[PDB]
Amino acid sequence: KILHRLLQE
Amino acid sequence: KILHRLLQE
Amino acid sequence: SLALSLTADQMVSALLDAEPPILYSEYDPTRPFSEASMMGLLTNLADRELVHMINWAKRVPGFVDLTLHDQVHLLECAWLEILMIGLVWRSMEHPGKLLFAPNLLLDRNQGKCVEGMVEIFDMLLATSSRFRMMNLQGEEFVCLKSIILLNSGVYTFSTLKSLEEKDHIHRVLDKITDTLIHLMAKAGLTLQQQHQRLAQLLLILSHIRHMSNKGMEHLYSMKCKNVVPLSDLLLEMLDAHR
Amino acid sequence: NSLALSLTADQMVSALLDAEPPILYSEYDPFSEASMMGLLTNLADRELVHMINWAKRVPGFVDLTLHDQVHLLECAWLEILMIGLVWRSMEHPGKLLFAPNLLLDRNQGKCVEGMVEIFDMLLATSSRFRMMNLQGEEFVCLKSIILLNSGVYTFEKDHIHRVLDKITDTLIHLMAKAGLTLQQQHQRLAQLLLILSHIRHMSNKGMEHLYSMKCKNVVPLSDLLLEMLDAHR
Ligand SMILES: CCCCOC(=O)c1ccc(O)cc1
Ligand SMILES: CCCCOC(=O)c1ccc(O)cc1
Repeated sequence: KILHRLLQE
Repeated sequence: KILHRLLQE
Repeated sequence: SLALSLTADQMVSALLDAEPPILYSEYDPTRPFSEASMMGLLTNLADRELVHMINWAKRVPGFVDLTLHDQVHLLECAWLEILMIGLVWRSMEHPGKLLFAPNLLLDRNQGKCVEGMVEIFDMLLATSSRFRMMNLQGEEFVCLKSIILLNSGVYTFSTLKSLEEKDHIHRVLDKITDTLIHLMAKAGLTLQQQHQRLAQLLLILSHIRHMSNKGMEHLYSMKCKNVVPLSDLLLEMLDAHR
Repeated sequence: NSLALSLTADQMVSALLDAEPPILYSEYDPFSEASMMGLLTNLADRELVHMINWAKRVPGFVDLTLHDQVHLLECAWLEILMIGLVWRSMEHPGKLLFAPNLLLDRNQGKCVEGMVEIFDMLLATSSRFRMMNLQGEEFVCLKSIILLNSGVYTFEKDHIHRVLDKITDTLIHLMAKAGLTLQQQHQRLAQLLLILSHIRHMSNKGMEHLYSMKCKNVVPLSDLLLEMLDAHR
């Protein structure tokens, strides 16, 4: 999910 | 409204 | 008004005195149940509880001070939250179960019966667990239930007149806050603990609002599916929410 | 052990004040359903990127597992957008300040179907905040409380609850600091927290509206906004 990636970025 | 009634009675 | 003249102890007394009864369902462990009967038990029960709730509301300090139109509005907004909090309160001593009625204790499993009622069940159980974790007291419970009645529709109400209606509610609300604090102080909580617990209790109201909203949509869904019977009062309450 | 719990009230306030995201602008084009909703979802999408980076800076939040961080934001995102909107609109009675260059009123809500109702709720919350003289420091505590609280029961938990208590302590701290009596402190705490119930209600209604709007395939929605929406099933 995009949120997962953004939370990690 | 039933509710309106019951609130009076 | 008598409402704003009540001491904390008198307020607790009033609220405790006004508690409605616990009703029985029509559940029969020998009878087979479908989705449309299990749910029918719950809606039959809710309908009967509503009648008692209306009469309980009249005994909540401040409530009959309001115009009839405003009483109607508050109950239309809050009814399902009030049913839900009572259910969670009854279910406190039954981990993993919802005590809809003394003869109707339900498991998450049995809750899958209705299409999608599972999520709501889980939310109610989480709340019950939360009440257990906090060791919610009956005195605190009646305060919260009256808060819901007074608070939930207060921001969805004409004139600078109908604004004073809203202001009386805020005064009563503050009085119930005072009562909660008084209860906690007598329970020996430090001031820091009092404030923390007050917040913890009030934040639960947000989760109750959420559950009510979710239940309201499942209710509307059931209506349209026209497979499970819904009473005229319940139908009218539903419609108030559109 | 989380660093959040060791912070003093002043450090908590400053951390939150410092994490605040910026006020974004909408289009500089000086209203249909498609055009209004297009601006709002565009704005929302941009605000979400900032919110995700704001949340990582709320003390205690990064101490949670990624999965829990996702859960909380998924549950709370619309509530957070809404309280921010309400806060921005506070000094503008009768108007919603979506952006400095997008300051709307009830009348324009009529243009989108099922929008004026949400608009009226937002406006009343804004008025309520204004009449309470809500302070920026109280606002940031309230907003972080929403982030941590909204999804907490659909769940570590103790951690979230300990941090929630810390934010309560911080609120009271601010109210004592502003000179409020004991009784005024607890009454004000209650008043503010009860508004969070109304914010939940507005979010629930906004989510329904967004869903119907999605189904009506009227305005395109970013993959991000669609994922945030889909999380509410
Ligand atoms: C839409 C229904 C969700 C589950 O709750 C109930 O049906 C219900 C019925 C009576 C109560 O006292 C509480 C909940
Ligand atoms: C779905 C009705 C409008 C809900 O609010 C918004 O879409 C919105 C967008 C950006 C904000 O900062 C706040 C709310």
